[PDB]
Amino acid sequence: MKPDETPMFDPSLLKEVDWSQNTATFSPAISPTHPGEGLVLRPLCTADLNRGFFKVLGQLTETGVVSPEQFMKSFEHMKKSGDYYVTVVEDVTLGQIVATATLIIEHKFIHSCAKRGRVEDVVVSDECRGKQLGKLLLSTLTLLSKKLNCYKITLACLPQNVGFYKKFGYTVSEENYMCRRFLK
Amino acid sequence: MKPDETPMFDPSLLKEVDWSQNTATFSPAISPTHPGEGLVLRPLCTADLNRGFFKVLGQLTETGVVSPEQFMKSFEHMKKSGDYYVTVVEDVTLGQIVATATLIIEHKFIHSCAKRGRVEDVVVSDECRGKQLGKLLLSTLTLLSKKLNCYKITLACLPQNVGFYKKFGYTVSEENYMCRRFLK
Ligand SMILES: [Cl-]
Ligand SMILES: [Cl-]
Repeated sequence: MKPDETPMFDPSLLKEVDWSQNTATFSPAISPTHPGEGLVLRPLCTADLNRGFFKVLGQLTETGVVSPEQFMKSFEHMKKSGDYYVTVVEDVTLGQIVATATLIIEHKFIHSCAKRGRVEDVVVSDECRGKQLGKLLLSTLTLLSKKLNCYKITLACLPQNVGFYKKFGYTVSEENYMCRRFLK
Repeated sequence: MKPDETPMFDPSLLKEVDWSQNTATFSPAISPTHPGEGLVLRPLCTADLNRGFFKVLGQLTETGVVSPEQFMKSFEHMKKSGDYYVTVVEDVTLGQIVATATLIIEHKFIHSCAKRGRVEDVVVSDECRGKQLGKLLLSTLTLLSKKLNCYKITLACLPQNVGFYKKFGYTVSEENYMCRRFLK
């Protein structure tokens, strides 16, 4: 209908992550509960359409042209499933999104009907890169996936960024990542 | 409640795939509509619990111990989302599943709120490896993802199996596949 402040998921899930199990180094110490001065770590809401969500996302990959209807349809579907955790950092002093990252829960029949996590669409605004938000997002979502009882969590990255993800307990798999982009 | 014959998705979706766009070689010619004598290519149903679904799946990876309640809960969630296409081949002369493969539709905000495909949990029974079922499953699901308007489709595989997936238009990505299995 109209963009609003309704969160995609329960915001308490981020704060109730067992932060003692974080393995990334934070200087100064920040947490999901206290991400830094003037900042809030929270689920995406549809009103964020007008808070520079696509400006941040567009720094990572093309977002093309998006209508409010397109965005809200997509958001509502992600919300309904209960399996999408699109997470943002808002600078409340600006009223603008400065970082985002997504956790997706995928359901399986293998490993006794296991769940597995996927980390996607991670980007911190280029003007906001000294606030440790990338580490905060990855650690929080990785810990959240463990809280949600995932058997494993995976992601893809270019070689130069392997070192970053190793900080959260990820290792390079033996498996190759293969892709087909539909040109027709 | 009780295992039954209800399909996870509309079975016509597999048959209405544009089979002329297949790029894998089939000798003899088989299709989603006519997969081979005594065979049916169809969505998973809960009754397949008693048709060797986990026997086939267990050849790929550990399935551990699974209850009927666990299986049906997992199945019903996958069905409700509309984004899970767990597909099987049943030998109707035996009443047994002989192959399976999964297409998952993941929803994004990037690329004008795009959808992207994921191929997972592909396995053909070890006693049934001369019936071209692997190629049939991969081509059908790859074409189905295109029909469902996915921007791209991805999967992971070990190096020795790259050649197989190249038959359906997949190429090795520049990105590394990274993983964390939760030991705690
Ligand atoms: Cl898993
Ligand atoms: Cl995509």
